Amino acid sequence: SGFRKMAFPSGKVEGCMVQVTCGTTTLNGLWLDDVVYCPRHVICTSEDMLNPNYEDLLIRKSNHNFLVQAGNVQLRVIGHSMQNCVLKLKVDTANPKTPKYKFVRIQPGQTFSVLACYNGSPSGVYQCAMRPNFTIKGSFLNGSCGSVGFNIDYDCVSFCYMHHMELPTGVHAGTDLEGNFYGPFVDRQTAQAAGTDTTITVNVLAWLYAAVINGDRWFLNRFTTTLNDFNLVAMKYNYEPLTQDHVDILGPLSAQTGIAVLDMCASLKELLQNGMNGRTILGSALLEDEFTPFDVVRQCSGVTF
Amino acid sequence: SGFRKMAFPSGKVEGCMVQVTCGTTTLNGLWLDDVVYCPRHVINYEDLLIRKSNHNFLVQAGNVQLRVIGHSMQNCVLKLKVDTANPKTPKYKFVRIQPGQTFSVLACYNGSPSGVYQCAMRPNFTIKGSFLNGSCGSVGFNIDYDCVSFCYMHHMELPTGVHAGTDLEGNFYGPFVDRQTAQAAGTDTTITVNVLAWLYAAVINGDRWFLNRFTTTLNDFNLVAMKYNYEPLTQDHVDILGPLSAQTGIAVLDMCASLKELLQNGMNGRTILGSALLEDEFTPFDVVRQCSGVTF
Ligand SMILES: CNC(=O)CN1Cc2ccc(Cl)cc2[C@@]2(CCN(c3cncc4ccccc34)C2=O)C1
Ligand SMILES: CNC(=O)CN1Cc2ccc(Cl)cc2[C@@]2(CCN(c3cncc4ccccc34)C2=O)C1
Ligand SMILES: [Cl-]
Repeated sequence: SGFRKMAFPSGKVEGCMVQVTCGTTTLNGLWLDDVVYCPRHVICTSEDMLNPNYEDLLIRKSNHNFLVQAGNVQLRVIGHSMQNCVLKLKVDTANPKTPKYKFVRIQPGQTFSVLACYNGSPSGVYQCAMRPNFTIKGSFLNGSCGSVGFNIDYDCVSFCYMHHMELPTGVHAGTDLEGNFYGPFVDRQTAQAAGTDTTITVNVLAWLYAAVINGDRWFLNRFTTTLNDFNLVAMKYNYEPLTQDHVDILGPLSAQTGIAVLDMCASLKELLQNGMNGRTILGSALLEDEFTPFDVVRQCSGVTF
Repeated sequence: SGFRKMAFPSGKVEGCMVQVTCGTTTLNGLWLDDVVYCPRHVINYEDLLIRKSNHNFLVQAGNVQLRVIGHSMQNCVLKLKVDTANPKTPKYKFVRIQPGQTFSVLACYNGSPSGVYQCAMRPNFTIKGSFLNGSCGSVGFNIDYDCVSFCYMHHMELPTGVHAGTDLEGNFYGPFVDRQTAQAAGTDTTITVNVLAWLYAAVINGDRWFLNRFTTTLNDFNLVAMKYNYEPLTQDHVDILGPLSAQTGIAVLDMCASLKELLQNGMNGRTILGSALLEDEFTPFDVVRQCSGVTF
């Protein structure tokens, strides 16, 4: 019993964190095999950030301009290249602690664990989701750039995020491990803001099924809804449109609890209209959207209470 | 910016988790040096233990079987002497925590870690964790510099869905026993010093809507707090909140008057750090560490 925001064990990722220093800038890098991946803005000064020409800044660099530190040992850089917004530093030593890994690009609504680091040293681990506006509500301070987001499936670490910047509203933006940003953001100090955020409907529904699995049914009603009528109401509360794909993905949870997806949708409609009236669902006074249908199946029991 | 419930990096603890099987029971063990620590319920425990031999205990570390060469009991924990010392043993201490203090839990099943989360020892000595059958022997810990302080070992789930366990010396937190009997968690209270710390964290992150021009005496605050099932705030708590009071410029009794108004009038459609409830599972030190960048 119980339902907590759970992160993956971070050990396999801790063994990859290194410190990258280029001139006056110091941030984090991910050491996998003989390559260290880090944000390309490590070659930038604060002035350069306004309109940086990365290609022109990088051509002026040699290998020995980059200092890589793994624990107390200095790694020697023997090559360097740029791939989108990520800098790839070829080092002389392969990481003996390299896990089985993949680089995956996630979609909004997907969750992942973040290992927050400063000076190549991990300080904390937390779970979060890629928001519909492509930002993450993280906890990052100056020096956390290069911190990574990941999932662990069996013994394989799937790297999905590298931290690059903080937006004016306090949210965070970054890239996949191939250097492609999530969202319409640039690694430039431009007037850029996160788009209006929305609630991840499929995730809220999954968490309502998790509450039913843990023995909470007070929010259920005798009503059903069409998918179209649900979306007209949901849009009014800044909820993401629920697609047929989302309904298909919610199938196993509907079968396990015996509550059809469109009947759970009718409960959500009523929850939005009424609020909770002094009640909580899984110890929360708000509707939680950072647990996917796959997270609920992973954490919750196969037997409903 | 941002404020999340953050756990310590679990790597140093992952390298210690093993699977312990004794007959029909399979739970988790903590392998430190040549000893494996696990709940004694894996087996009148003195009479049950005398009937067991070393080879009855099956210990698995990854894909390798560890050979048990000795066994002893210390309170509610079983200590299995094994043939191999753990090469991944970190610098460690066994510490007993007090209610209100927080820690990270590495939840395991079959000696394999599956997740990490942060939680607090409730005033009623239970933890609101996320544990399924097979999670017994999962451990709670803090990291300070390079030393892992083990503070909790999971034993059981109570009828309300909350969890109970021991320190690493086998002494239970709370009035619980390790057996099938009628036991329930006592009435719980809110950890006031922790709620105050989290209000200071909201001010640090730019949220001041809840502040007012008022102050309160410590006694008047406690009379109000006692009515909302809040733990009494002591002078020690006020002293511990000193650094956060100095950093934000808001006196502890000034922040207490903001909490008093939130308790009597609610939030009124407003949230604090994305929460519609007053959060009590961040200590004053957790707030300072998350808003400073302390690494391990
Ligand atoms: C908040 N931004 C700034 O003050 C200036 N920043 C412009 C800027 C523009 C583009 C890019 Cl790709 C990087 C950056 C910086 C690099 C570091 N960084 C940060 C990252 N994470 C969390 C932070 C928390 C506090 C302060 C800075 C943080 C940035 O946003 C710097
Ligand atoms: C809920 N408990 C029971 O039904 C009976 N339980 C008696 C019992 C008596 C003494 C002791 Cl020291 C342990 C125990 C059990 C052993 C495992 N365990 C559990 C622990 N965590 C999470 C669980 C989730 C679901 C079911 C069991 C869980 C217990 O409390 C089992
Ligand atoms: Cl995805």
